[PDB]
Amino acid sequence: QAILAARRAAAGEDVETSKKWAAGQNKQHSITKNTAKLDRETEELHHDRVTLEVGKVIQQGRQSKGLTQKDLATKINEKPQVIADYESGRAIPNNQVLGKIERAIGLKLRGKDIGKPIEKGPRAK
Amino acid sequence: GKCRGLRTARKLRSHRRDQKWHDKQYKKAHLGTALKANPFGGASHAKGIVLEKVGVEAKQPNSAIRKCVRVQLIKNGKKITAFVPNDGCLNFIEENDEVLVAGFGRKGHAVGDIPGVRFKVVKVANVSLLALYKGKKERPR
Amino acid sequence: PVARSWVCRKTYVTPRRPFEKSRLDQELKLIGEYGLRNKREVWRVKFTLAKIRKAARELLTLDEKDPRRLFEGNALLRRLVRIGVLDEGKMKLDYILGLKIEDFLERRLQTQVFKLGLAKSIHHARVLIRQRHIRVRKQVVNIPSFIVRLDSQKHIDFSLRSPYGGGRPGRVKRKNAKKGQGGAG
Amino acid sequence: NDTVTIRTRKFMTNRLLQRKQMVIDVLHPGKATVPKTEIREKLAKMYKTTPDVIFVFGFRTHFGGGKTTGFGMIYDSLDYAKKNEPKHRLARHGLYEKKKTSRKQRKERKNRMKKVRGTAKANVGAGKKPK
Amino acid sequence: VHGSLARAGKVRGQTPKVAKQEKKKKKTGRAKRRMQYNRRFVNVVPTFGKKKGPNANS
RNA sequence: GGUGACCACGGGUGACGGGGAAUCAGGGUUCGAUUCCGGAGAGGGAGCCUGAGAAACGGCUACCACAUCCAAGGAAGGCAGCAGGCGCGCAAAUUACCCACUCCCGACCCGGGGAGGUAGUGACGAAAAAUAACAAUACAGGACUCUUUCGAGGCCCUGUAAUUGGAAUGAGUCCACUUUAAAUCCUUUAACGAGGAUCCAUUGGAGGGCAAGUCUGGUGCCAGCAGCCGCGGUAAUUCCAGCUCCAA
Ligand SMILES: [Mg+2]
Ligand SMILES: [Mg+2]
Ligand SMILES: [Mg+2]
Ligand SMILES: [Mg+2]
Ligand SMILES: [Mg+2]
Ligand SMILES: [Mg+2]
Ligand SMILES: [Mg+2]
Repeated sequence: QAILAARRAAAGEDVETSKKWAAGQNKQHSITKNTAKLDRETEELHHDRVTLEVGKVIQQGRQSKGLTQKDLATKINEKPQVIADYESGRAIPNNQVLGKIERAIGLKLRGKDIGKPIEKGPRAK
Repeated sequence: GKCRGLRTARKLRSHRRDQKWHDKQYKKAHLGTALKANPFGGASHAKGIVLEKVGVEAKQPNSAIRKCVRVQLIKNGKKITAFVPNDGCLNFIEENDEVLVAGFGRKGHAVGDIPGVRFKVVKVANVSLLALYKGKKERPR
Repeated sequence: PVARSWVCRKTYVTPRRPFEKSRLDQELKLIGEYGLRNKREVWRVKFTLAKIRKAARELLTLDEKDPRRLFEGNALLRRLVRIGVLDEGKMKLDYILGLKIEDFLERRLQTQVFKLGLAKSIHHARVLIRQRHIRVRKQVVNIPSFIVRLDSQKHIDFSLRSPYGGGRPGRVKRKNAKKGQGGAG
Repeated sequence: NDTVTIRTRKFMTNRLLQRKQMVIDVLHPGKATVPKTEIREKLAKMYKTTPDVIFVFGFRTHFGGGKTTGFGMIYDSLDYAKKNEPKHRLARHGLYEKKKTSRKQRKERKNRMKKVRGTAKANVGAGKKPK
Repeated sequence: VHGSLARAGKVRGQTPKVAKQEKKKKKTGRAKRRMQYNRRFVNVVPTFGKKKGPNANS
């Protein structure tokens, strides 16, 4: 991005380092929500859940690879139950969970397009 | 209080060297008898020959058995029991072979749930126990 | 029975208290924004700073008018200004205590080549230093921790043998050039 | 030869060692280490001397190529050079022969002739049969 | 001996055998010191999260 | 008679002494068998000849203790010298070359020197410092963000990170030169030599101290972990595995 280029150009002087949320921890499943607006939020009262179309995608996914719920659960490093729910359709969808499911499965259930014949291209383009 | 003359260094030194003994560490270091009581004779590791594989239970709040082994030393061949810390190394070791038993880690004193053992087994016949466990190097059958 | 020296010492000091967040982040910023290999370099440079601070502290605790105090203070000042870590206008010993590590890191040739703009991307500058493509006033030096002296700051130029001073292009140049001359004519 | 030059420094004259001692440094910008013989030739031609009484060794290069420094040895006569000069250099450019058995065979021979006493015939006969 | 030593390494016997799959060789040296610094210091995520990880799965 | 509580005497010392080494607010505490100096010994005692200098030991004699050959009649030993063996042990290198250097010894330019020097072994230890960089490609994925989708950057995640994509390279074969007593190495230096540049960094951790996992799958007070608190009988943040982070 431009600012890093300028900071390189700022070899003479200036420049500040500020860290991040990050730098050291490990947490192993991601809240997709900001957790701050939800605190500020009182008006809206609904959570979208996941579309069952995605559940069909996961099911045909597993079948075409021929893995049971438990095997894909071991793969994505999460419980069998979260998989079973995500197929069932409740799933309270989490971006990183379905993202790892996307990395495992050939289809790209992640993203606006429901599916991709290959996720992000074969051997990644 | 304590002596504070200027022409008195002898008294202070003699009293300090008297009171110097009353701590365990210096006494066991300088008496000599502790060195003789140490089976290793002050060495860090020791060669020993395996006599029998023993299982000793741990303390009460823990519930397990522990695979240790009574090992005969080569120098001053008294018998001591040395623990083998790992999942299945007890099967790796057989009877009647050399082992470089080293200290447990806390200066001739029992460790953890284990009662009465101050020695851990490493370097069985020349291949190192860790290399067997990881499969880095195998038994010389 | 032996004509050897045995004269050696550690060039660095380990940290006393391992695993403190603040020091870890401090050294991490220093290395990363300074493009060092491992924090042994940071420890060594801070050790040099500590030694000079120790000497300066002893000198200050010594009374003024001492011929040894005056002589050593002047020597320390002159060698610092010769290094460049000291401004010519600040010849006072207490000012040496106020000095910090980062400017001592600036005098590293790896940093100075990037500052001159001769080798961009300070990591690339250091990799080029290891690629010995630079040439000091009369020599080609491959030492990232090299400290420049004031006279030599302007004496930093690319080596003639590198494909950046004189000619003699590299081996990938030779390979792909012969490849092109063998594929076209 | 196109771009290779020789410079000399700390150059002093002497007569009791019938020579001149100086330290020489050679520049070869894009060249390997220079063999000694043509350095001998260059110094002979630039000192108006024969290219045979000049001895040179101890050549090491400053880091990065180019500069290479060493010790130069010019005498006045190979005669007086032969009188006062270490032998192994004469071994390098062959003028002085050097071919003997190693010190081990030398020592065992010495102990053998030490074993026998007095008799010259057997003492020199300790090298004839016991070889 | 009580013979209850038959269980030594039992869990090592019962663990399934899964291996180390191929993965791109991580850089070392100053290269290794580079990218985690890049990932830890100059990076401003626009989301909250009460100062989560660089392995961030919050 | 002499000494002695101002510790005599006696006993131990895993005691050769000192210069110094390690630690470092200061103060002190430990270590100095070992290259410098002094002393002592050359298996354990004991006595000698010559010699200026020896109670000498790569000198002699006796005893003890080992221990070689022996036609059994005698003869010859001293590696706490260089190596190098055995033994001993956790623990310690090559039975290599050279007098070229340092100096020594001798009748002496000219000989000798396991002194010593060189090389070999050598993660004792210390210094320096490889394991990748540059630029663009850009493209996607995000509660992204800034207008309310469209556009951009004040951001994150991985991935073509890919023809990138050609530039510079060392690690290694490897020209000679150099070096050297002769070699060896380093330094020069051609010819080669890198895109998973697969030419591959590991060792220990990831509950607290203490940096890092309310991951998953196994195991089920079992195995085991654990410097210490403690963990482990079905849902283990502590074991065994994969993934990922931390440490140097
Ligand atoms: Mg000592
Ligand atoms: Mg001495
Ligand atoms: Mg005499
Ligand atoms: Mg004697
Ligand atoms: Mg004697
Ligand atoms: Mg590497
Ligand atoms: Mg972990």
